[PDB]
Amino acid sequence: NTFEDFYLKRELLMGIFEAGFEKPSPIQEEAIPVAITGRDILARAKNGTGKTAAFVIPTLEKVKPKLNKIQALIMVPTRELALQTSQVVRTLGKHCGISCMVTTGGTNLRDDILRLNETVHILVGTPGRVLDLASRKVADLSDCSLFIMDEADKMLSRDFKTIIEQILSFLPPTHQSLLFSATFPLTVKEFMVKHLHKPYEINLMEELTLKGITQYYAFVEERQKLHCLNTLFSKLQINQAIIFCNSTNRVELLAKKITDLGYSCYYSHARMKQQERNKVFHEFRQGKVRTLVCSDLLTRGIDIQAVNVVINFDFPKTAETYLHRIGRSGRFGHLGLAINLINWNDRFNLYKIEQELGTEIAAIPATIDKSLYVAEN
Repeated sequence: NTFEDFYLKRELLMGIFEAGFEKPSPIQEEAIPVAITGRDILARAKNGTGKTAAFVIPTLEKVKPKLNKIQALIMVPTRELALQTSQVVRTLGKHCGISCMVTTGGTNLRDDILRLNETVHILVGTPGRVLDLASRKVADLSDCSLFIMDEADKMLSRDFKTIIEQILSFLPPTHQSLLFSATFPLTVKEFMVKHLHKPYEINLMEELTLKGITQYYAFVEERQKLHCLNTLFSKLQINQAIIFCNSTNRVELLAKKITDLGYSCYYSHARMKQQERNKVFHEFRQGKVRTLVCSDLLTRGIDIQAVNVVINFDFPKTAETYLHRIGRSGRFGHLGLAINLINWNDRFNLYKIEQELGTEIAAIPATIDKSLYVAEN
């Protein structure tokens, strides 16, 4: 339940806890052990899920302060992401005795060259600039056995992909590569096959499945939504449930209302600090409460096994969002229930999402068969 579990350097744990980090995000929890193993990683990651610390923590663990060489290279497409990355490195690694340098475009090349006169353990930078410094022989990447790409798709388009390959020529032939990307077009997939060794893959499916999820809709007006939900919860045999709303404020308001009715729940939304969201994920997965009200998931689709009922309190506008809410990546035998609260204004999107996803969302029956969503799990 804590970063202490990962058996990390005392000094690294100090920086983690002093930075207000406590419980890892799903991507951090999965990626950290894998990176410590020495595996290559290819990970679909979205923003606001703590992907930066997922690679920075293993980097700080592996890097040896006593060796006066660049041991990790973190590639990023923009200066803004370089600065966000170095902030995490210097915060989490406050007590580690490790030195980080940023090198990007839109800065004085001269100042980066003289900085390299002094010790750099972790180099964070953009393709053009990093290649520039490597080719001039100012940045010595001969011991740089850890290679990281953050937003790999942006740096693996046709006008950047050759630059990345040229940078890899300066690394030791044997290196670990951790790549994180939101999308996986042809050029990205080609690079991965060529330049990763049997990578551990996180969330790479591409299209979530609705198989085993029986989907219904209850026609309601806005004022009925709470009472419809209340009625359903009194009748359904819920293990755990997740309820989606379309705004962070509606998340909070609904959570308050059901709490007042006496339902055990947490809420989680995108305006919360990352670390507060991680806390909810862990305690909800532990089964400390029955219900999670949220605006979205930290994970890609629900992967809490005990959730057998999912409610769209507000119906989404697009098929993409519907699928991300109701679809899943693994456990293909799983059976669950999804109920959509549909007002008059959702009528078009209802038909549109059914069509685009090639799925059925039938009118909710008076009684729902338990075989559709209750197992001996």
